[PDB]
Amino acid sequence: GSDLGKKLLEAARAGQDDEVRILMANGADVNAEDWMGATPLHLAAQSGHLEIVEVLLKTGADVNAHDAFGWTPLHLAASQGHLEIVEVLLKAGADVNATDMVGRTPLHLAARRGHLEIVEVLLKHGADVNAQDKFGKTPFDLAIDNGNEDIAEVLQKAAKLN
Repeated sequence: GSDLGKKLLEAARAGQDDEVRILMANGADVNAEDWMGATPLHLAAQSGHLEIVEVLLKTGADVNAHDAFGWTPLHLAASQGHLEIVEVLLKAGADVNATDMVGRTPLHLAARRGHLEIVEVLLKHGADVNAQDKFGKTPFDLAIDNGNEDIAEVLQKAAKLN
């Protein structure tokens, strides 16, 4: 047939690591893209499938691929709260300050979604506390706007150390 990439995307999304292996062993492209521009690495990162993320990174997946929204796998993991995946992606060379279609970095998304440990990991890897999205908002602003007081404090303190 020829639905290899399509099936690999589905297997990565569903966390079916055995199917991921089978499809890759049969020639499926690890950098296949779905209708939204998401790759297997995007889909595994979104759904929290750590081990599939790790194996894709070992087998040629592009850590900095962006989808139609401008989201990278790191945006997705940071937004969804998958701390270990965030760490693995950063270790593999993910751009900590990549911006999506509205100018938001992974730190914006983690701050908005209230993921404190991810905020701290992103800061450790050089995330930009002063980054403004297309609406002029910093991650601190998005933390305030979403009632994430503890994250806002962490961000306000980090801005003093620049």
